[PDB]
Amino acid sequence: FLIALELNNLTMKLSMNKANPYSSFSTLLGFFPSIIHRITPMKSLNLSLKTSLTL
Amino acid sequence: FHMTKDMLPGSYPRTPEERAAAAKKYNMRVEDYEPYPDDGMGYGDYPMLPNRSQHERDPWYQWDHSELRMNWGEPIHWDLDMYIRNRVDTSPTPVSWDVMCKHLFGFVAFMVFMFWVGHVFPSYQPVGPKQYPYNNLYLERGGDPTKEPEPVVHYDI
Amino acid sequence: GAHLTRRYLWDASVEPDPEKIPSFPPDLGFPERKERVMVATQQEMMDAQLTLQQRDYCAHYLIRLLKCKRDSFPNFLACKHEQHDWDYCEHLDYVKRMKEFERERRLLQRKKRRALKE
Amino acid sequence: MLKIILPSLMLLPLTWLSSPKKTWTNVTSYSFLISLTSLTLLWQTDENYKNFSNMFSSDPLSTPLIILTAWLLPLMLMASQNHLKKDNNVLQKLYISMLISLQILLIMTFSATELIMFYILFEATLIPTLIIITRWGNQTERLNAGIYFLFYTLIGSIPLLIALILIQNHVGTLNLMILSFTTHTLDASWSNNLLWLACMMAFLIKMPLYGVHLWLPKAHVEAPIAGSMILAAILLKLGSYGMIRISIILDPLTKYMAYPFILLSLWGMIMTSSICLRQTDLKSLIAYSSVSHMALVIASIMIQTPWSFMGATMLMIAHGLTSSLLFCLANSNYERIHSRTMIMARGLQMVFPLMATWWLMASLANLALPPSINLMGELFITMSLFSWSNFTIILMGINIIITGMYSMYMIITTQRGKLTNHMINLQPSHTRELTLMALHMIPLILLTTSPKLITGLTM
Amino acid sequence: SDAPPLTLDGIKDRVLYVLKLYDKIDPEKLSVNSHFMKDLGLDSLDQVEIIMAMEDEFGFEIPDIDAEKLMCPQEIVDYIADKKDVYE
Amino acid sequence: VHIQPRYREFPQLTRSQVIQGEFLSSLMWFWILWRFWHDSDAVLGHFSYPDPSQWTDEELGIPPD
Amino acid sequence: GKRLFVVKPSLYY
Amino acid sequence: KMELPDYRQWKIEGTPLETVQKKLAARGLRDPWARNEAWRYMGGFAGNITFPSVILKGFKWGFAAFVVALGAEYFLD
Amino acid sequence: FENKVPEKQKLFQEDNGMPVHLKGGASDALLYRATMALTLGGTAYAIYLLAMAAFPK
Amino acid sequence: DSWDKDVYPEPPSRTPAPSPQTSLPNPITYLTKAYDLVVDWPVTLVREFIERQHAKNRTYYYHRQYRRVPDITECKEGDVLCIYEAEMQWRRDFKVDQEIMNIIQERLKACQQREGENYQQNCAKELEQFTKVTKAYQDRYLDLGAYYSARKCLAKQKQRMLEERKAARQ
Amino acid sequence: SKYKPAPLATLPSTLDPAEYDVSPETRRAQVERLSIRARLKREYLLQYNDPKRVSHIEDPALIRWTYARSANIYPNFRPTPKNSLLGAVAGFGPLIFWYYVFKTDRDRKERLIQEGKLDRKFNISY
Amino acid sequence: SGYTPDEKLRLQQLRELRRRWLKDQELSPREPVLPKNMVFKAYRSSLFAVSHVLIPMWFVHYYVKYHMATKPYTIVSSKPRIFPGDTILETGEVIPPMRDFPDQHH
Amino acid sequence: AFCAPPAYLTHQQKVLRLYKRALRHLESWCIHRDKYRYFACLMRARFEEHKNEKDMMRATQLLREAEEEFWQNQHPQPYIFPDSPGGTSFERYECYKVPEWCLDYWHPSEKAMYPDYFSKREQWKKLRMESWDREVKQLQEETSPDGIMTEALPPARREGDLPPLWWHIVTRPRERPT
Ligand SMILES: CCCCCCCCCCCCCCCCCC(=O)OC[C@H](COP(=O)([O-])OCC[N+](C)(C)C)OC(=O)CCCCCCCCCCCCCCCCC
Ligand SMILES: CCCCCCCCCCCCCCCCCC(=O)OC[C@H](COP(=O)(O)OCCN)OC(=O)CCCCCCCCCCCCCCCCC
Repeated sequence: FLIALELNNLTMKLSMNKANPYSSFSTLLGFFPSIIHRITPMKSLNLSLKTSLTL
Repeated sequence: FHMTKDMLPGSYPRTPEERAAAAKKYNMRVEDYEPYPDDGMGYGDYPMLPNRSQHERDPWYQWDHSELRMNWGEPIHWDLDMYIRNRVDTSPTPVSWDVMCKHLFGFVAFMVFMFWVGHVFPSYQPVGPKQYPYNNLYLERGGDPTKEPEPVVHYDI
Repeated sequence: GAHLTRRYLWDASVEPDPEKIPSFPPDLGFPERKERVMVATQQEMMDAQLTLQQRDYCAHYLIRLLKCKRDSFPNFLACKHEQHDWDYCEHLDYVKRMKEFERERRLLQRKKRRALKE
Repeated sequence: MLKIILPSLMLLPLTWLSSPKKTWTNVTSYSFLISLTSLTLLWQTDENYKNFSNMFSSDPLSTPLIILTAWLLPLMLMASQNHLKKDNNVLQKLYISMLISLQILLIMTFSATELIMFYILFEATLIPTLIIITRWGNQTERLNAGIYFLFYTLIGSIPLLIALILIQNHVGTLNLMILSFTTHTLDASWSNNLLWLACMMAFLIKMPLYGVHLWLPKAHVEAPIAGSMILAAILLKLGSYGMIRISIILDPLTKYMAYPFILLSLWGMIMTSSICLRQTDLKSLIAYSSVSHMALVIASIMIQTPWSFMGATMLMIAHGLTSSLLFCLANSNYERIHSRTMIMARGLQMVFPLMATWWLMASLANLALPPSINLMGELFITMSLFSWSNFTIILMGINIIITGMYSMYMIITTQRGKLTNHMINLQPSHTRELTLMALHMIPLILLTTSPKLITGLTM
Repeated sequence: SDAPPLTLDGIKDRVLYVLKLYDKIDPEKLSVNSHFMKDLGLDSLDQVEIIMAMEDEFGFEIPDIDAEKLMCPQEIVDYIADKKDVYE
Repeated sequence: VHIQPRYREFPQLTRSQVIQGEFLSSLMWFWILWRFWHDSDAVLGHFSYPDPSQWTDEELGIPPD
Repeated sequence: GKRLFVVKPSLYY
Repeated sequence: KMELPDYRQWKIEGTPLETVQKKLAARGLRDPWARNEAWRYMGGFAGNITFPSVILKGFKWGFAAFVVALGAEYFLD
Repeated sequence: FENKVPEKQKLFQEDNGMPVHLKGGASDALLYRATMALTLGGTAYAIYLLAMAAFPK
Repeated sequence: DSWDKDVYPEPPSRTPAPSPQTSLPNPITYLTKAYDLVVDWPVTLVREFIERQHAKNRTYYYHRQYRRVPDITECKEGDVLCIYEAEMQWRRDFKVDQEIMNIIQERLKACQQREGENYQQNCAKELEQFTKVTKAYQDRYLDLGAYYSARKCLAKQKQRMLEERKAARQ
Repeated sequence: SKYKPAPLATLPSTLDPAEYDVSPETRRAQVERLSIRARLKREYLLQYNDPKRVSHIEDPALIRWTYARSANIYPNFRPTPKNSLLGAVAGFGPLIFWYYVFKTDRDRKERLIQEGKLDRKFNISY
Repeated sequence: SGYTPDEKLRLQQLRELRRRWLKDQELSPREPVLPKNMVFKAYRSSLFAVSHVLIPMWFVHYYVKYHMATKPYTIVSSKPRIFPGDTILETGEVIPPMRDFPDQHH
Repeated sequence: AFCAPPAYLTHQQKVLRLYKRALRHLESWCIHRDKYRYFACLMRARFEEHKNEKDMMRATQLLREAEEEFWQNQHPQPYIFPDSPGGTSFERYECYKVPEWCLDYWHPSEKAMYPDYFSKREQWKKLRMESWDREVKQLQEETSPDGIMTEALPPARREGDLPPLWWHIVTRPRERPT
């Protein structure tokens, strides 16, 4: 509670900080939704159409 | 209907006249029209539209097919049933794809390695085993009443 | 605690793992060690339906706590004294286990001292 | 069985002597009466199979197929009586005659005690479904699709015939019960392997097994609605019934000859479900789903386990009902939009709430929702396949995941989403087709309530 | 109950309120049809900030093409009324 | 029930919401201090974990040397 | 007041 | 109808917006949206909300009920 | 080992009012918070221990 | 009750006497007395009305029995008449054995639910009975196939006798 | 410190280098692209807003896409070494692999049943 | 740039026809042309309890006694807890008490 | 949404779009209002001090550099309005915006439930027929024989005329239909 309170006070403080990969990783959900939900359906549907049906 | 073979899709274009006819059929400019390479996969004269999903299209524009975000009469991608908004997205991300792969794989490998570290270095309390009576509950765990077990004897301390 | 630090940093020969407890015979150092005794028996434990995890040496305090609950089912804030009694018996059992651990740790240190003296 | 066969035969003079304004009503009512009459075969108080005559018998496996056919015929007339309003009276009566003739020949097929009679009625059912798919199909390649269907079935059925007269010469009578009692163990030679393949490949063709299944999707695209019903709900199940009846005299060499077709069926259901994911045509997508379910039926019958036989029987009945229902929904959309493209009509949940409810219930039956007979059959096939080999569960898991995926993709892209507002020709609903949807779903609910009727031979 | 409907008079009053609170536009020369460059002396960046303030005030955004077409509060009012379907 | 919308000042606070909110908050705090007064086993327990180092060799039963 | 007509499909059938 | 407040009441003094304004005037810039954004720091919204004032809300009434309950328990026993 | 002092210097003449002992970003703020919580937390532990020694069991 | 303890055994219930130490009333007892008076009495009244209507119109039905035809071991091969009779007898005995296994499984489930946490000790005889009938069922009926038959069961039993006879040689 | 795109994370249209080095040829190319887009939009809008229309608007793009994805593949297919190798492996390799794993699993099971080291606990209904 | 005069005149005409269409979306006061309360405790919470609770209670209690207890192993329950000092209602013996509890520290 | 995009985006349009997007991402980062106002004034000062550029090749280079900086410093989860695309409430009532042509397919009982509204609807349909014929003639006249063509549409150029293709704009369903 106290660490997050201090950090929220820092966000209240008038200064912009450089974004870091830790906060990017946390905000983008660990990159699991983007990475997995793009690489698994694309390979699955590409394998389906370009191998099973067509080929 | 009134659909005939001349504007229905056909064979792979060879001559520049046939390429221009295919572009006119598909409602594209001659320079913009580009068929799939002639490797015999059945693509024919169907154009190689850029492999971008329908999320790239302008969402504020009043598209003719609003769910598909496409107009009427423009050529359809070969993989529209992949690239609809309910499916695979190719949208630009705020961080690079290789960066996301590296960070996710590094996090997973780091957690696996520290779980192995904690497994080979377990944490416990400075205690002995749990004390149980009656030969460590021989009869109640389903032991044979006829067969007498080894006497597990416990002592005070 | 500090036992983990002494095991994983200083030395593992004198700091024991919790699986080979005891690793020494009970007669070693105790000239007459008496057997442990409990109040409850198998018949009343089976009648009152204690689970196999809780059939330890505080079963009788557990039986009084359960009898308290079953008799005074209304006003569930009334079983506090025998709840504390069962908790204190669990404390006695837990510090007995700590006594066992500390004893065999010092016995391992004594064995190392014997090896060095040899 | 004659008390069901004769009035179904007398339906043809009813059709050809009815008034033009009373033909559909009379034939639908009397075919419902035929179904009610055919319901009397469920009076089975003991294991003695109802051998009514020297050429006709009823069986715990044959009875659900006969009842399904007799129930489907009035539903066939209901579905096909809307796209024949702009048509000649003699051609309408001819189409009704084709459906009635199919229904008659299928009852005799499932009730036949003789495998030669079974083959004769097999090709007798092959003929009028060809006539239907070729004459009353819509666009051009109905003819070529019928050519695939006919000649796949014929090249399958010919070695079955050769093996049938060979078995008759070796044994003496070819009667099913006599073969079942005086079954002889084969000595496992290459000639016996060829005999097994000859008597198996007909049903393998008309299941359809993977690789030889090319006739089915274009046939279901190109057929009318009654043709889609007859194939996807009766004829594949006829192939499986023939497989079950012929497999009893093929011990012991089926235990090692079953190896390639089990693998073909498992990989075939996975790849056809992947096609259903990447498929742009609704009727062909339902056809490939039918291919996957019949691949499961092949896997159960070839592993030849009593749970596998029960699971095959419930998958037969459940898949026939739900495939006819799915084809009815696709046909209703097709008569609305004059197109079969899956992506053209999207927001039909808006305009048709009750039809979208029927869509959802049909797809839930398709993806094996409990406690329906679909998941009962699928789960018992899964348990028997895991008994046969523990590693089949991966193939089962992939197939089930993709099955749920294509069913829910169907619902999402055909009902949910923004409505295509350019589609002015959206009539609200027909009481006829809604009645058809209810008459498809309600027997599924009843068979879910009582699954003991469709157990089969084993248990 | 909740979310009271918008009015033409309310939309006009709110956009005039925002433009009055903006400093470079003195409120006495401000009118409902005063042009941003012709008789208000603003530029494209000032129009951009005005548009984002109207978006923040009304809770919905204006797309970029329509936003750069809107050039005085009269069609600002007209665009908001059209998008929220405010007819009276 | 219904209240008037106001443009940029503080809304009018009905008595029901403020009294019920402070009642719920005060009920929570009263419950916390009541349990903390009667059964304060959230801190240290009431069990006083012994120090194993001061345990003697005689009661631990190790042989002397 | 101010009741507005709501657009619905033909649910009568 | 919904009457509007008088925009001229939206002054700027006693506000972090003048903190920003002084910081900008030190650099040499002017912020024209200060009067538009000044309504969030005036009137009923003018007050520094603190975490003790959020968590400890109703704590004195809870303490009053607690000591009354202790007095009742002591009088009963 | 390159020269990054002159870029680090201009991260120290910001006239934002942030003091010199917190001007290094957020990391020194967390170090400030941790040392402020642990000298005091140590101090309360020391005073408690001196009191425990002063009042024996 | 149409069931009997000879084939559905059940130990007698040993409920304890209530000993209310507290002075508060028991809402469970109050609610069950009220529930009895408001629900159980009209339900049992209409049930006695229905049962007296049953007694006014009482009918009887009988359990069918089949005599023992000679087994398939004395049936000549190819003579489909006696083979069919023995096959129907075998199918009936198969169904009877299936319901026997169902009875044993229900008994085991009842034992486990009744004993609760003492099921490891008190259900030893029930688990032993289940194991014995399981071993007998596996030895007589397993691995027959989908087309199980009296001939297949006889072949399996003959193979088992030959292998146990060869094991009995040494 | 540069954004690296992907086929699944494409490069932004505001970040591509092909736009800042723009040419009159590219500008006019976009001009006729807008002209064709406007012509198609005008045709669809006329057909959409015609009140005499009593049917759905047929889409030549949908018809062409469906025929290209359904019926043109075998007329436009030519056997190459590459697609023959790909079809052979995609039609046989999974079958051979699953055959091998099933045969070893079933051989292990049958041998264990035969020589007795696999005990069936309560497998009575298989 | 701003609105071209072609679009500026078009939009005001489209907006003007939009107000007319939205005004016509209103309803006249006759729309639509369609073809013992006591208190909550005395009435509203009373008939619901005697119809949606009491009547289904009778049907359920009919089922769970004359169609469930008549079946062999439908309703099976674990044995109740038996402590020392208790008396069995069914059989009638008293369970003997425990031993002396040698430790009485707390 | 109500204006069709042109063939290409001009440099001024791209600069204004980048300015608006940068300010939106600035407020998403800043959260607090005074901090956002300060840094928005700073960004406006940056744009103003790069405004007076005459080379225009360096201006395109500055635009490219600013786009690279924006893409590096953008918020991973920027603030989106609920009605904006990608928002929480976007396309929420598309399940309720039923098109106006089902009212033709309504039953005569439901016709009689709303008499005055359907009379107004028939009046609108008659006006639609006449205006459709007139606007087909107008759009045929207005189309250039050859040359550049945009997606914009002409207005009505005489009294008693309606603008061409007005039906799907005028009779579009309400954004809050229920
Ligand atoms: C639909 C699938 C089509 C392809 C596969 C067809 C089946 C393949 C396996 C069976 C062999 C062929 C059919 C034989 C039918 C009779 C079998 C039988 O009775 O076996 C026992 C008999 C043996 O009789 P027997 O068992 O009495 O032998 C006497 C044995 N002693 C002396 C020890 C007692 O087998 C045969 O006679 C088989 C000979 C077949 C020769 C002709 C084959 C022609 C080609 C067939 C396929 C053509 C269509 C496909 C073409 C390609 C298309 C892409
Ligand atoms: C045989 C092959 C058939 C092939 C297809 C035939 C199509 C035409 C059908 C024509 C009519 C024939 C219907 C046949 C089944 C009728 C159902 C029926 O009455 O079953 C008997 C059953 C009582 O049987 P019983 O012996 O008690 O059950 C086994 C217990 N030992 O009775 C009952 O239990 C009462 C049933 C009616 C009461 C209403 C039941 C409502 C069920 C709601 C289910 C909700 C969940 C559904 C989930 C679906 C998921 C997709």
